[PDB]
Amino acid sequence: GEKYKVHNPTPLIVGSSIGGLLLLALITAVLYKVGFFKRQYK
Repeated sequence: GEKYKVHNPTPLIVGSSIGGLLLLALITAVLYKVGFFKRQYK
């Protein structure tokens, strides 16, 4: 609509945005397992 001609990609931002949740959730789970979030020193 507006100078929305950046094309406010529906495919790239929505598709990319998911990748953020892709990487984030996956990384967080790995860290938990290795006990990283188990935070040392108890």
